Amino acid sequence: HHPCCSNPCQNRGECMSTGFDQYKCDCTRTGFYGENCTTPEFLTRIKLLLKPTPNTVHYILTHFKGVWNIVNNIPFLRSLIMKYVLTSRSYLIDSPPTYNVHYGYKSWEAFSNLSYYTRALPPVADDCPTPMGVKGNKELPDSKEVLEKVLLRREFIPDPQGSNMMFAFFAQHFTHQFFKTDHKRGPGFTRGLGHGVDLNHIYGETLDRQHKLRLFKDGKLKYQVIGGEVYPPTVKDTQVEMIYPPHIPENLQFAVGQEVFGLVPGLMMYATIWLREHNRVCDILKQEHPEWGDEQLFQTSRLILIGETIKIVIEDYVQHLSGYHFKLKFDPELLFNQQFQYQNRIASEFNTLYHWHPLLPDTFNIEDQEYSFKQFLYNNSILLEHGLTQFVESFTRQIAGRVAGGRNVPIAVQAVAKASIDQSREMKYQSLNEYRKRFSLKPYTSFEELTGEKEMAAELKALYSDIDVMELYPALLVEKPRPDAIFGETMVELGAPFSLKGLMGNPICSPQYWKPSTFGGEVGFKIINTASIQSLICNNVKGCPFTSFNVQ
Amino acid sequence: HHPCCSNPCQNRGECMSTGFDQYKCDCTRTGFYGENCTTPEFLTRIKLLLKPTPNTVHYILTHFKGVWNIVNNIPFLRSLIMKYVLTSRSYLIDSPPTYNVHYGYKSWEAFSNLSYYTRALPPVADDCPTPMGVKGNKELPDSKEVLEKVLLRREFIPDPQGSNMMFAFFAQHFTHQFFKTDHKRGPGFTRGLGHGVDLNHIYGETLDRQHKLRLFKDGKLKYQVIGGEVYPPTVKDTQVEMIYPPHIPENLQFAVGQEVFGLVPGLMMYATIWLREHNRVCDILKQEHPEWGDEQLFQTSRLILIGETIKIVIEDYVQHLSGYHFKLKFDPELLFNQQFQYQNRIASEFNTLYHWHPLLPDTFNIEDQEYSFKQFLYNNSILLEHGLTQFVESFTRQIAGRVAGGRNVPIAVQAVAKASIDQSREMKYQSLNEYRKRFSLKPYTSFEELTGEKEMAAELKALYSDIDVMELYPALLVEKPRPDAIFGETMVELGAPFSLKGLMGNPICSPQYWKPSTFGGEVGFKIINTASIQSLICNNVKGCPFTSFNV
Ligand code: COH
Ligand code: COH
Ligand SMILES: *[C@@H]1O[C@H](CO)[C@@H](O[C@@H]2O[C@H](CO)[C@@H](O[C@H]3O[C@H](CO)[C@@H](O)[C@H](O)[C@@H]3O)[C@H](O)[C@H]2NC(C)=O)[C@H](O)[C@H]1NC(C)=O
Ligand SMILES: *[C@@H]1O[C@H](CO)[C@@H](O[C@@H]2O[C@H](CO)[C@@H](O)[C@H](O)[C@H]2NC(C)=O)[C@H](O)[C@H]1NC(C)=O
Ligand SMILES: *[C@@H]1O[C@H](CO)[C@@H](O[C@@H]2O[C@H](CO)[C@@H](O)[C@H](O)[C@H]2NC(C)=O)[C@H](O)[C@H]1NC(C)=O
Ligand SMILES: *[C@@H]1O[C@H](CO)[C@@H](O[C@@H]2O[C@H](CO)[C@@H](O)[C@H](O)[C@H]2NC(C)=O)[C@H](O)[C@H]1NC(C)=O
Ligand SMILES: CCCCC/C=C\C/C=C\C/C=C\C/C=C\CCCC(=O)O
Ligand SMILES: CCCCC/C=C\C/C=C\C/C=C\C/C=C\CCCC(=O)O
Ligand SMILES: CCCCCCCCO[C@@H]1O[C@H](CO)[C@@H](O)[C@H](O)[C@H]1O
Ligand SMILES: CCCCCCCCO[C@@H]1O[C@H](CO)[C@@H](O)[C@H](O)[C@H]1O
Ligand SMILES: *[C@@H]1O[C@H](CO)[C@@H](O)[C@H](O)[C@H]1NC(C)=O
Ligand SMILES: *[C@@H]1O[C@H](CO)[C@@H](O)[C@H](O)[C@H]1NC(C)=O
Repeated sequence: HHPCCSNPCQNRGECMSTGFDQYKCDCTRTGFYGENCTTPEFLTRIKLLLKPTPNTVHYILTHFKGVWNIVNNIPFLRSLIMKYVLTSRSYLIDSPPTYNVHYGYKSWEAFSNLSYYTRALPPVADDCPTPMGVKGNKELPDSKEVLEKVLLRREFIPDPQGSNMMFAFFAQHFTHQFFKTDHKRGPGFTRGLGHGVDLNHIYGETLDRQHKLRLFKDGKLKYQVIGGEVYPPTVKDTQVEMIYPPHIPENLQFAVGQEVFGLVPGLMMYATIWLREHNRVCDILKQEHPEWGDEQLFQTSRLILIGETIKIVIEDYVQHLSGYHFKLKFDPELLFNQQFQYQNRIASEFNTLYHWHPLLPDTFNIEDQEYSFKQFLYNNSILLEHGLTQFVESFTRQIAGRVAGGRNVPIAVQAVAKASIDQSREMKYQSLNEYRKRFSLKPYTSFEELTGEKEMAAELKALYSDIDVMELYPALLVEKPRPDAIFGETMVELGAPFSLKGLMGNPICSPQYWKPSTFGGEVGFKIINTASIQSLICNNVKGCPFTSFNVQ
Repeated sequence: HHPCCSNPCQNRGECMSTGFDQYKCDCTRTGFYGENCTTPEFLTRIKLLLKPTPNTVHYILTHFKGVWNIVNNIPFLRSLIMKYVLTSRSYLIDSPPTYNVHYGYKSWEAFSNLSYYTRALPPVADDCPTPMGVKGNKELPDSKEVLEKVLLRREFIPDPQGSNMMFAFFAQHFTHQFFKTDHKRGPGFTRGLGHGVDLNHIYGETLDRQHKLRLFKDGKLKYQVIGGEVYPPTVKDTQVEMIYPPHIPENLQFAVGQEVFGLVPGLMMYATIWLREHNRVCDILKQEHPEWGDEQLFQTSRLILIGETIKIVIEDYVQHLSGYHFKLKFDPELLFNQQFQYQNRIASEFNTLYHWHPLLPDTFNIEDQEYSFKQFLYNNSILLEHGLTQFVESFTRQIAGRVAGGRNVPIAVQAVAKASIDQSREMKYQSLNEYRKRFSLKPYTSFEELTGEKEMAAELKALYSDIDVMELYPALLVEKPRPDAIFGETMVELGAPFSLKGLMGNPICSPQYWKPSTFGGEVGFKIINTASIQSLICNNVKGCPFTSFNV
């Protein structure tokens, strides 16, 4: 078997076989040396002694509200702290990207082929004696057993951070522009070739789909008006392919950028909101530029909405998730004197960690109604019946589920949760502890340390035998949460660097793009730099209902 | 018409229409302000006070041979100077890229669509009163007249830098991996979706083609043996599509990564050499790694060859072009403490400026023969008859033409030269002087200043009227060359930033790739770092004939 199977090289050293039974570690720029890159250099030793843990930093950021109130209201300090936040999480992602499901060594095929998700850790070699390399049993535990024992919801566990359904559906809508698994090829392949925030879930992945969705007047997207309300156009009107069961009425077959968004009214709510936002921005730009044609109006509005998206994601969405008292800031300028690569490749593991199915409630409560999963799926008539105003009001008030802490995956989606485990295995993912080390975290030394409790930890000990072969996906959903938090440490520490790269790596954040003229002038630039989840709803939903990512 | 037609915004300021009859300039980060971004900020004044011109910097680098000999022998000083060379040429290229032939404004379509060549300057708007904007006549001079008066060769003008046929064919072979115009779509579109040094001209652009070219044993590429000599396989053997005239016999239809390389025997020479290089590196890696399979051997060899290519291009090719006494260095580590984007998009203007057809001789002289263009083209039996060793020996001694200085485009390729002008106009290229300012060069104030002589200048004045509507491409071929040099100022100052971006922008130059393990360990890494035009030939050509890009 491959001599690197045991993952002998530490501290980001790279393993290479040098014969049938021998390996060499490449310790270049790791700050360590010796056979396994475990002997620290002098400066590294001092740097390690001075580095606070993620849990300590989290503590500081979630306490001393008095201090953060001063910091937030002093622009120079806020920018300084945000610059720290951005740069500290930056160095953790390979960019240009390296490994993928088929390549555990760097290659031009892995670099150049955009159809792959990239990989933060190489796959376990095909000939390793155990699924995780050399540790553990010949087989991993039955995925159904892991699922039922420690993942499935017994009783609904609410998010103590107060995340609502506006948040849950934003997460699903937003991420599905870049997590678009090519099931025809396999779980390691993506259909989102833009690899980030390109708003293809609104505009379509291909030029052909985009043009079918456009009005070709005033830069606008096609639409219909049902009972005086603007909705996306239909499949029949556009010839835009969507996924719908055969029994869905023609006018309820809405066509949008992402083919799967007819799946739930929660996604269609946001699809409709963003469609309206695009056309509203078109109106503004037409007023500013009566001399512009349809093509420039369309393209400029798209860039503006990309900006709006990144703004909202950082300052509202991530802000909410973080629980920080410090106010995070979207400001591309903070990186202009820093070293940063304006590019991104979506990581398979980023997709995996983002399977936040515990967010889902047992029922979807709109107005006076409480809809089951069966009633809610593929049912746009619910959206039209209640209207967007009621949707916002109800979703803002409805609590979402806790993601970490265990046993909160709704039974309705048990198959999807099982698929996350099975596909992790197909893609030959390394263990939880290997991923912890890859992101500068201390490996867990017991199952009890992972969960912070006794019962689930005992089930996992009996299932897996060794903490060193515990798997990433199930660990993220059973991990002990931060105090009164939605997530454990591992979720935040892997998630945040991937998120940063996807957000700040966008071309619009680069110096040659981050200029008023890029966005049709100061008016267009202002739309971006003042966007909020509240202004989004206020501008595009009748009655301007209050909204938030938290129930409060 | 478009209010930006006159290109009012100076110093990298962006023009935007604000109503039918009005514009506004965006002066963000240009170091200037005011309506047209022409009022310098204080620090900019001090910068513009100290900054030497490209001409004086060239002088310094091409004189004081004694001082440079000392400098070249102190690694720290050599590193420091090479770092300056790299970083000064950096800020000039938009990366991530911006404009293209269809987009005079930034758009997601322009950013995300890799089928386009990008544009260093946006196209002139479709409704502008004159081809260049507002200046000059309603029509540009007949391109046939421009070609005949100032471009076409009378007497052959040899390159005073002593560039040879090894250099001319290397230039053609190397650049045709990233200049691959998609004629089906138009001159502003490319088939080279990797946009740089990916060696698709050896391995194929698509995975299907690569797989047809590969042996699937020992990481190797398919080949044939003719008279004990290794050549590329046939179209018949591989099912790899190539461009050949119908009369070319099956045995002479060589299959290589780039579809057009069978059309010129000098291109097939390098295709053969590099194919041999790949299989040689496979042999070396296989004895370093007896445990490795075909796939890893192949992929690692490709990466090594990409590194060899960049090494040779900087240290032999650009070195020769530059005429510098300073020894240029390929060292990715020089940028590790610098702000630099490891990405590239091929610019249409880079393609345009690389149309060095004055380089081509009147005849191709191999051994005792002198082949006309008609005899040379599509004729790979010449390669087989003479052999690679003779090709190298002959091409090493045969001198190429001077590119700048005017009147040196061989008659045989007059239609291609005319196409370069016509396609520049089709793509709505801005003027020579607009491009000069874009690259921090002073505009030319007269045709005489451009050419450094009287006769061609007078012809161009009669054809164009105003120096400010002179076109970029013909200007590069008629421009006053540097003293005893192959090129003038505009060629170098536009060419060098596009070049170093394509070379250093490659992912293998990034910190996570630039490590011995990426290349199979220290042996594979050393192959890259010791590669030269001479070693390429010596390792792969019977007899190890002597070679270089000069003489
Ligand atoms: C962000 C949290 C989140 C939520 C709230 C959510 C809500 C729901 C939901 C109820 C509204 C249902 C019925 C499903 C059902 C599915 N989910 Co999500 N999912 C979520 C995160 C994800 C992610 C991330 C993926 C991977 C997408 C991919 O790779 O295509 C996913 C994959 C899936 C897939 C298979 C991928 C595909 O074919 O596109 C199904 C089916 N699911 N999910
Ligand atoms: C770098 C120097 C160089 C040399 C030595 C060279 C040598 C030769 C040569 C003799 C061996 C012949 C017969 C040709 C003939 C041609 N060249 Co060049 N070419 C060169 C640089 C280029 C470049 C660059 C292009 C554009 C390639 C593209 O865009 O596909 C080109 C394009 C062409 C075309 C396509 C026509 C068009 O409209 O662009 C023809 C035909 N030619 N060339
Ligand atoms: C990016 O990587 C993908 C995975 O390798 C690749 O898809 C694969 O493409 C190859 C070659 O095009 C297909 O193999 C085919 O080749 C011959 C036909 O003569 C047969 O042996 C096979 O049956 C098959 O038809 C693979 O099927 C395919 N693999 C998949 C879909 O998983 C993409 O082509 C790569 N993309 C780019 C741009 O290179
Ligand atoms: C580098 O790692 C290797 C293999 O992981 C180490 O070898 C192990 O050493 C430990 C001692 O703590 C033993 O428990 C194992 O039996 C060894 N495993 C194998 C397969 O050799 C090696 O000692 C490490 N090298 C250094 C210099 O620390
Ligand atoms: C900015 O540039 C514009 C256009 O080049 C200048 O306006 C022109 O100036 C010339 C000479 O002064 C006039 O003859 C034209 O009538 C103007 N053309 C126009 C307005 O389209 C303008 O002077 C420059 N502005 C500044 C502040 O220097
Ligand atoms: C990049 O741009 C080109 C030019 O617009 C696109 O090619 C066009 O695609 C449309 C719609 O599918 C076709 O009707 C035309 O035949 C194409 N025009 C051509 C060939 O010039 C191309 O699809 C774009 N690439 C991507 C990935 O969207
Ligand atoms: C570095 C960029 C912003 C800094 C973020 C700082 C702290 C983040 C705090 C909590 C984030 C929690 C989980 C992250 C998981 C996915 C990221 C979601 C955002 C996205 O889908 O993109
Ligand atoms: C497209 C990516 C590939 C990069 C292209 C590589 C080489 C092109 C070579 C030369 C371009 C034309 C003129 C500049 C040449 C010599 C001047 C010295 C350059 C320097 O002192 O720096
Ligand atoms: C409720 C959703 C399906 C559950 C599948 C039952 C599998 C048995 O799982 C058991 O569940 C018990 C109750 O939570 C736990 O106390 C045990 O530790 C666990 O083994
Ligand atoms: C020795 C020829 C040098 C060219 C000097 C400029 C005059 C060119 O004259 C033109 O030359 C073309 C190519 O020969 C011909 O196709 C044209 O018919 C001819 O008019
Ligand atoms: C869809 O929603 C409507 C109300 O809008 C409801 O009457 C119906 O039961 C739902 N359809 C299904 C199949 O559950
Ligand atoms: C091709 O070259 C050979 C010399 O090897 C010569 O005999 C033949 O005439 C050439 N063919 C053409 C069409 O010029």
